[PDB]
Amino acid sequence: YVPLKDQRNVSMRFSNQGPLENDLVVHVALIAESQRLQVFLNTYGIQTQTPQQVEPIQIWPQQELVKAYLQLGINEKL
Amino acid sequence: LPRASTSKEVDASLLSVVSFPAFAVEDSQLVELTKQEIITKLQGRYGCCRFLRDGYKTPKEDPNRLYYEPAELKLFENIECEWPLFWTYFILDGVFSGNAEQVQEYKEALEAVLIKGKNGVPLLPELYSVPPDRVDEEYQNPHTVDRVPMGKLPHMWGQSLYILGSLMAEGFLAPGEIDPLNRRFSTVPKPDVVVQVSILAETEEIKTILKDKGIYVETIAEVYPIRVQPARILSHIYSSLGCNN
Repeated sequence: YVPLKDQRNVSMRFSNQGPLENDLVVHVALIAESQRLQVFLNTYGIQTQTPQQVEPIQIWPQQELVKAYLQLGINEKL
Repeated sequence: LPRASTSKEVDASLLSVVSFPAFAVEDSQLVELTKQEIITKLQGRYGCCRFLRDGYKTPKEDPNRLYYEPAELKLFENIECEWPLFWTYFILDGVFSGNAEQVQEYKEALEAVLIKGKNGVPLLPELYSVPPDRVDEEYQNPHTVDRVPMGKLPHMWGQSLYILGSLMAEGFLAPGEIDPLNRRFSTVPKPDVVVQVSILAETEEIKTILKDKGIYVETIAEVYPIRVQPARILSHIYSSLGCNN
């Protein structure tokens, strides 16, 4: 239980902007697929990056996290 | 590019421009040409020289005197000492893009010229000096007489670059992390660009004349949202950037 004056920076209950406020800013990342598509977009001023230029980072589908979560919580005795 | 300056036929310092720091060069054929030229002209036995006819740290010249007298006939020929900095440049240059065997060759070449000091750690000498006695033989047999270390050797620049190159070669760190700006792709050709040109008439008479021959344009009027003015106004506008009182 928290008072009405304390509900400012709690986790999973209220946002940092206050209870009666909604002004969240979300981030987006632009990533292309192929060199032809990215150069075609750049010809029109659109900026996008090929997947081969983000080598330190990796992009994986949703099933990888599903199988990783499935791996967790295994016990042999029971 | 081929010559460092109008008085110097070649300088070894052009390697830094055309290697790891500040890639600013195109037409890689010239890169290969200058690399081959520096290899064939400035390579020595235990190092390489900065440029032809330098007298720095020589058994002649009366080192306590400056402002060289114009008498460098043969007193500074083929006795240029050495500089392993440009040698330790080559290992980084090779390991940078795609070269591996040259990296091994340069590493094995430079491991022979190292000096072990306190605690048994690598140390890079500044230069090796020709002995003051064996000078006549070198004039007839260049790059044959052994040399001796001389001068200061807490060379932080060379040691730092060498240890950075060794860490790079060990594979712990990727080449794309040192330069997040991606300066490694300066040799990628650009096909072509398309230029857009707009035509406008100053007065109604000019527009009528252009339309007479079949050319359709517009005057300075009718495009009120946009404006046109000479570039001297633009320069006078630029004359106010970064002004502090």
